[PDB]
Amino acid sequence: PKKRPRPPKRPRN
Amino acid sequence: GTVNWSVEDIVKGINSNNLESQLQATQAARKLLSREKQPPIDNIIRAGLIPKFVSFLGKTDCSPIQFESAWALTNIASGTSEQTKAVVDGGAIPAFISLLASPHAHISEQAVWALGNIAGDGSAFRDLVIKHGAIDPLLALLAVPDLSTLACGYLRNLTWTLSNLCRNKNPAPPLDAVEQILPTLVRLLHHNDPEVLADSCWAISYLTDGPNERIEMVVKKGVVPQLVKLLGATELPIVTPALRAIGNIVTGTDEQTQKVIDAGALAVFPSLLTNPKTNIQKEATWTMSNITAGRQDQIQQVVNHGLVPFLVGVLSKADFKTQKEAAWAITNYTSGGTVEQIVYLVHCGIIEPLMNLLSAKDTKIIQVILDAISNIFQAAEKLGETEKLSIMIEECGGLDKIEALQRHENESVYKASLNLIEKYF
Repeated sequence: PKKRPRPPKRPRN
Repeated sequence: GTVNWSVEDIVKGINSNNLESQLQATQAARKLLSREKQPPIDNIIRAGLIPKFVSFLGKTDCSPIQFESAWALTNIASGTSEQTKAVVDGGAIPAFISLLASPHAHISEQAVWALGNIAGDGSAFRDLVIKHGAIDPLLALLAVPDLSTLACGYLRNLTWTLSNLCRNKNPAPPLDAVEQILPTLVRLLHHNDPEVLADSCWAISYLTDGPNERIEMVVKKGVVPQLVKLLGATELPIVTPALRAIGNIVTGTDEQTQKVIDAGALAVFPSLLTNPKTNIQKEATWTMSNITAGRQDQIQQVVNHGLVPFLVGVLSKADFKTQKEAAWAITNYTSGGTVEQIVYLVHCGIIEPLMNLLSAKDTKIIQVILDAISNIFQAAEKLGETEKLSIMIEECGGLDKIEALQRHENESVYKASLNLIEKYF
């Protein structure tokens, strides 16, 4: 039993 | 008036010695870069205008040109990493951090927007923005008794820029910066604007995606109950980051996972595990798998909330990735659970979908399902009901699956299958 794993910019318009 | 200018005209106006002509040319550049259809960012950069815009950012005597230059540079920093780097190389970071203290709210808002675009490029520019000292004025902009007195767009842009200062890993944000920002993040997490709530949940999800120490910094602030409340929200833009953050938190210690459980998160998973959006279902099933990999009392809490039937359902019908997460959840349940809990799991109808999923073209889920099978058979041996089980697996067409897998490519696959058919069939 182990635990598993699985807008940066915006223009103004 | 300043619409549909050529880059040559903009350059001719900005290279004049007339502040008003420069202002009109800068506004033309802004309108040009504010077009949704292929804004000529690279042409503006090649023209060499970024340094002039950055210098205009410092003309406090002419606030309009400050605003227009901030807008233009914001839209240049909104593009590629090379274009954002062009903005940064002009010296725009300190100029924008200075503008953060502008008496005109629109200029400070545009500076927040620009700094958000710069920090969103990656961890390097993020940490550079932090080194230039943006966090102090950014948070000062939110030092008000009630956030509701601030303008909607202003607060939303500030929240989003703060989220980007919490975003990206390798390396994660500086510890001192996260500690500086967290209280304001909690305040925003208790705001009533859905956009602010979504961006704050995204920030918390970024901060929780990492080692258990970061998760602990977050959990110590007491945001888990609010994260669960938002998990029950109707707006999906809010549920998505909330679920991501809860899942990240349950990737850590058993005590942090128990903090998540105590806040009532499990009561929401009946819906999350049947959510019409595939991404929500996958995230919820992955969170459930990491919860079933915890202590036995936590597996029992999973059982009590009636979530085992929902795992059976997801395993029977769901997008294949969600089904693989469900298989992982089942294997963890059977590896860490008691005999009574595994018996309950079997009585809920897990065996038929577990068998049906053994015909997939993904070796890994095959290994996971076979490991869960072996665990259930071990728990049956402790009860002497191995034979009854074997008959169940045969009745649903499972023995055929294991026998056909005996002739499989991967080693451990056929090894485990042969072990099963030799020890139980």
